[PDB]
Amino acid sequence: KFFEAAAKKFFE
Repeated sequence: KFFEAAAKKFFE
């Protein structure tokens, strides 16, 4: 299989 996960969070 192939699996990819990306998460991004930004707070002022």
